[PDB]
Amino acid sequence: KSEVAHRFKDLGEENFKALVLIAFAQYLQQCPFEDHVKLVNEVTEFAKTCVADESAENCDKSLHTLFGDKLCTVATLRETYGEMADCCAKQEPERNECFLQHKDDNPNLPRLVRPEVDVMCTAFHDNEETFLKKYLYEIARRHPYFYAPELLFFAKRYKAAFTECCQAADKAACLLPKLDELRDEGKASSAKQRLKCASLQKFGERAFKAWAVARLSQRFPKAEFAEVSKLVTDLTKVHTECCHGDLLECADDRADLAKYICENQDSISSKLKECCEKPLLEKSHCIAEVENDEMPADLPSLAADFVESKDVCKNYAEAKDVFLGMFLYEYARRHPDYSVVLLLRLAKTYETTLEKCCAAADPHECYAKVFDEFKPLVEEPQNLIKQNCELFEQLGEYKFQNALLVRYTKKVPQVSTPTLVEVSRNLGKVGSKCCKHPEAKRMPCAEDYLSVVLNQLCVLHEKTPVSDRVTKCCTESLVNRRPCFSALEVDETYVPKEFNAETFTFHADICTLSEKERQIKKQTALVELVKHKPKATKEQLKAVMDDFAAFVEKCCKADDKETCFAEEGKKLVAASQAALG
Ligand SMILES: CCCCCCCCCCCCCC(=O)O
Ligand SMILES: O=C(O)c1cc(I)cc(I)c1I
Ligand SMILES: O=C(O)c1cc(I)cc(I)c1I
Repeated sequence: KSEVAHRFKDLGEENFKALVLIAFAQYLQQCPFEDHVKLVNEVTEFAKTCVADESAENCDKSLHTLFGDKLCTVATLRETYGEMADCCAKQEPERNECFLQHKDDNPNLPRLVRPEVDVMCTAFHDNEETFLKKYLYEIARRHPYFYAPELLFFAKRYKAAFTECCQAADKAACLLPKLDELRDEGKASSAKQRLKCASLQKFGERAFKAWAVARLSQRFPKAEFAEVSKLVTDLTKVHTECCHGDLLECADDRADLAKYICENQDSISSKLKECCEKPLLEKSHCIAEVENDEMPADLPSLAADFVESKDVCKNYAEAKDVFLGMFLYEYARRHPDYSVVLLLRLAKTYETTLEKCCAAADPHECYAKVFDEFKPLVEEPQNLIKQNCELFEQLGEYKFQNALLVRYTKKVPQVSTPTLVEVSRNLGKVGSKCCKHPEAKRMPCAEDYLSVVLNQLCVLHEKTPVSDRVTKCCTESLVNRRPCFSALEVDETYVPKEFNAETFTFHADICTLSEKERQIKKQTALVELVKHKPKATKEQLKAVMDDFAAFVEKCCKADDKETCFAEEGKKLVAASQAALG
């Protein structure tokens, strides 16, 4: 009878308020914080009214209606947001749709700066609620497409870091490494979110469904293809709605399928226990990040149903996709250690083959070498992992990063130096975060990270194209979007830059800089050094890097910094210029 009272009761006053806040923030991104805190109170006083009497006036209205109604209460709506106020003249079906429309994705607001640990902790003390609500409001208005409940999930992890660290003697050493982790986790989570909706739009349902099938069947290797199909179907509807940006429609669609999975739990996965015992607002998130189930191990084989058994072209022509979907389902679940793309890379190969064999005299003997063709497709990413995780051990994260720097700068020297550095730094991290895992969980790991990075890297070329090559892979299918980069070859067309002493003039500042800064500084010159002399051997370059490692010491450990950087520096650039000939 009352949508509001209902949401209140199973959500709770605490979470209800937080969400209302995030909600209004994602829409009225220009209104001040103190302004929303009022709305949230206004709205919460209301809800409480319905919980007491479901019949109380307006409690019968739909949330989409009540919401829109309040939004149109903002007097400065016309002045502040303008065009968006026009929405208030249409009635509900259109109105809400009209709001989702004029919702700015990335509004021009000032970069949020992280205050001093001590000022943070102190602010967290006098008024911890308003402290978090304000930063919640700040993050919200900056990412209006971000799933509220998930945003609320990060919020609490932040309060646990402030609760724990602001009590320690060494606050900074406690707080800082967590704030860095959370930041990088929310960034990753946001990018994937914006990444999923992009794929759904560029390649469409089929590709998305294929993807989902392989991933779903990897997690639930015991569920039957029928169930997987069901879920993959419901799933895609969810992401279509959530992408569209309607909070309520997306919140319910996710709640439903979460209930369906938990009720039919025993028919899906054994590792869904906990997730199903959690509250409404967390079940979904829980399930989505759930672990793989153990595989039947009583499994037959694939060459039996997909390479041998005549009547494959019969079963294939009857329902081309379901058949292929079965292949995936079948192959995926037997390989939780492959990357989803890898699997889609195989399914496609199979599709391609079936299409060039079911149209020949004796098909049975045309596609009997297929599996043999999966071999190279599998080993490429497998070799890449070992190779790169081996090197990451031979050198630290930092020393490893420099290897990539030199490696990629050579591929696309055209790319901006500050870009090559950042990109090269993130790749190193992916390497450290994943190489820690055993062979089994490696490939899936790399895929998770490499996916966002590669996209983030592509979105830039999107605004400032530089290389036709980087542009060729960025546009290609998500399934070829990675092996393409791995295929780039050192650019021989590139014409070396000209010397600029300034770029190789290091004044005694570096001596007093944080590791983050000392590196970025050194690394930036490294890229510049390769852009200048791109034909330097891994040998020639190692040398210059050595004569520079010592140099830094000899001048930031000597009684006359500044003189050492100018006198000794002239010797490096000179000697170096000559070494690299
Ligand atoms: C034209 C030659 C000028 C020499 C410029 C040297 C730039 C090398 C920076 C590389 C620093 C490597 C990092 C490190 O050693 O810790
Ligand atoms: O700017 C971002 O990329 C971003 C996104 C989310 I969602 C959470 C957090 I913290 C951040 I720093
Ligand atoms: O997209 C997901 O990560 C996902 C997966 C399953 I399985 C169930 C639900 I609800 C979700 I939101």
